[PDB]
Amino acid sequence: VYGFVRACL
Amino acid sequence: MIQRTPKIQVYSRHPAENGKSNFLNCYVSGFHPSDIEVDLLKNGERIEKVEHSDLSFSKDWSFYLLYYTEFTPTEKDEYACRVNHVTLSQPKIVKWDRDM
Amino acid sequence: GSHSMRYFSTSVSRPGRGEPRFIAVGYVDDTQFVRFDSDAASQRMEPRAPWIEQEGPEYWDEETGKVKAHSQTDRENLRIALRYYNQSEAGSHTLQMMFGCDVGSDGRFLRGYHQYAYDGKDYIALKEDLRSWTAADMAAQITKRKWEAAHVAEQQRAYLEGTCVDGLRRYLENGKETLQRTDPPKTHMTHHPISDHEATLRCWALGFYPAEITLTWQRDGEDQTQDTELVETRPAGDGTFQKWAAVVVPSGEEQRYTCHVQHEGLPKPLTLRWEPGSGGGLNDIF
Repeated sequence: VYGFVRACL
Repeated sequence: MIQRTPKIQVYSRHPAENGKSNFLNCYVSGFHPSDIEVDLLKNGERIEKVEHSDLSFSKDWSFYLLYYTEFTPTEKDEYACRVNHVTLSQPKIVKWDRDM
Repeated sequence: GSHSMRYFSTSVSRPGRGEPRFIAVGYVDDTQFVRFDSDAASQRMEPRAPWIEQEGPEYWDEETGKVKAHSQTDRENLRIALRYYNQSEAGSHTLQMMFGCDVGSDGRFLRGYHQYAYDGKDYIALKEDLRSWTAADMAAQITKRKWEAAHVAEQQRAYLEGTCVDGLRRYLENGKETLQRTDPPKTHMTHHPISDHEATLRCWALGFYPAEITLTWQRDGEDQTQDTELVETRPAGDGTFQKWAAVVVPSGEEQRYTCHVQHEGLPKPLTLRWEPGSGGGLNDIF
């Protein structure tokens, strides 16, 4: 199960 | 910017024996950036249909990748790997030695 | 024993040639089971292992949505990094990410990971306590301060400690056949003369899984620590792995050296000598 990667540097 | 030349290992999947189907591998690792040219060669000429693994990487962030093709080892034919990367000046060629 | 799941992503910019390329791969231990390629035809998550086939269309939809989103988010990031480092857009750059978790014999949570790397070096990373970050440079320092404000860490601890481990136990049970496979290594030696007074002893281990393994040269009980050649463990291409270790032996004294092999598939470590009954005695026949 892949995760929720939605953060900006 | 950081760059690492590839490490190359060219070998057969199973202990080679003339007159038997097997797999010719070329494993490149510890390289960065990711783009890299790799060709398997049969008696100097490029082997056409070849396949590679999906790009991945190690704990130290460096990339690795396996290139392979099916083949039949013979007492005569010589097989090798040809790799090119930005860290090289000339494409590097590593011969297939079924012993070492 | 312990097990682990990992997702590795790679995003490379292609100045003057379109969008960056996004490649995402997922492993359970040393077994790849999925992938994603932004330049791929399907444009959807795909299976790379037989036991992940038995999955409803709902899985492939959710997974495709999550990873396809991670493409977008990392494409945006490259842009940001350019501004931070004042780098030209006419240059290619890489953005690597790696996230996942670990478990014990229990199937209990052990450790989590959420990390980033820009141009081959660490950019920002979640510490072991899954509550604070490790910023490499001042560029990351900004990110770290923003991420703290957005509580990115707790959102991620929620996945790692919770969801992550659930999906792993599901794959380990729903994939027992392969994932809990323990293949012992098929050893043997090869003798290669170097000169008129010295020779080389190769020690081989083949078709083993998992990939963790340990070859050790020893002479009369003492380890040939820094006198031993050794290669990276390479994939055989069929799910198993291979590896070899070597030493220059003053020809004549081959029997004094021994090769020791440790691996999860062996009920006990091996000891190999260059003789019949240890890795080279099939030459007394036809």
